[PDB]
Amino acid sequence: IVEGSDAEIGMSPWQVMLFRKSPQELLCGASLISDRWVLTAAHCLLYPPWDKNFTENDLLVRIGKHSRTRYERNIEKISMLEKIYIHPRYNWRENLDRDIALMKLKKPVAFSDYIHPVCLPDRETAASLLQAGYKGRVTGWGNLKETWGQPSVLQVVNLPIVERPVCKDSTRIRITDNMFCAGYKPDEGKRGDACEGDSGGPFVMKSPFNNRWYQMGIVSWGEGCDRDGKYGFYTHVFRLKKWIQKVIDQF
Amino acid sequence: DFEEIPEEYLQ
Amino acid sequence: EADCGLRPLFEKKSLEDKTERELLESYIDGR
Ligand SMILES: NCc1ccc(Cl)cc1CNC(=O)[C@@H]1CCCN1C(=O)[C@H](N)CC1CCCCC1
Ligand code: NA
Ligand code: NA
Repeated sequence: IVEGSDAEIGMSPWQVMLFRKSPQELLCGASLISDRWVLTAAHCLLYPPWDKNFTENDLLVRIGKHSRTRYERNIEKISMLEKIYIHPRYNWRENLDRDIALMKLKKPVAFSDYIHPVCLPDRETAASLLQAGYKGRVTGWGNLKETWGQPSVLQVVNLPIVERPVCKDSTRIRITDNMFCAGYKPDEGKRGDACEGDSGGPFVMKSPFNNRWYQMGIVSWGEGCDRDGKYGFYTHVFRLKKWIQKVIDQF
Repeated sequence: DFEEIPEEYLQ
Repeated sequence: EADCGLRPLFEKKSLEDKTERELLESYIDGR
């Protein structure tokens, strides 16, 4: 996260770290959506241009964390993966369209003060909140700068959703309805973005109607990090919710 | 860089 | 979960985090 701040304890209790077993390293962010299901970006698991194609036994999830590198004894919980599900129309060849994946845990995780699921939006909450200018929150343990370094604890940044024409005009990549973009414009002064290692983490909004947190996006892609005139692009969770529900219902 | 995690999670 | 999106150390205790108001102030519809 570029130009963010240290998270408060328990501020993002749905935060998940995707952790490679060997070598032991951070792979991505993710989010807890129930006691058995974790949501992430497909490119965290499958990205052939970078020779990335993980199987379940390559990975662990670490839930309840705050420190990036510490083993947070009596606080974090580490879970093994039963199965990965990647969207069948995930487009890793062109533009990361449908950049979404689910991971089912081998065993349910116990909720605590530090471990708790985020809601997924329904159609009405998405329509109400996914509007240009409305701010969401991105969290992660990724890089603090595009070029460097890395944070001691989970980082947080609040960013406004951007008008679709501005998103389109900021890039040569073909944008789709399964993406939205967020970030400040050069003229707005404030800044901030996700960066490498924040992939797969959540873009959340707090509904002013029922005071619950909803995951509206998944950290997906950006040209650099926090560059003037660029924006971060996020998987549109509601647009892909029918797939989410089909997977969870079936498996 | 990362603190070792209990071996039970790697088995 | 029927309890989704309500944080134990914040919403459950009626405590606010240091920047959630910035989000609320940006939600300029329905108010
Ligand atoms: N830049 C870090 C970053 C910044 C913001 C956000 Cl939201 C996510 C992220 C993290 N996300 C990534 O690194 C992803 C992983 C794969 C490449 N990538 C990028 O973002 C490529 N630069 C552009 C792709 C190239 C592929 C076509 C779509 C465009
Ligand atoms: Na364009
Ligand atoms: Na920018």
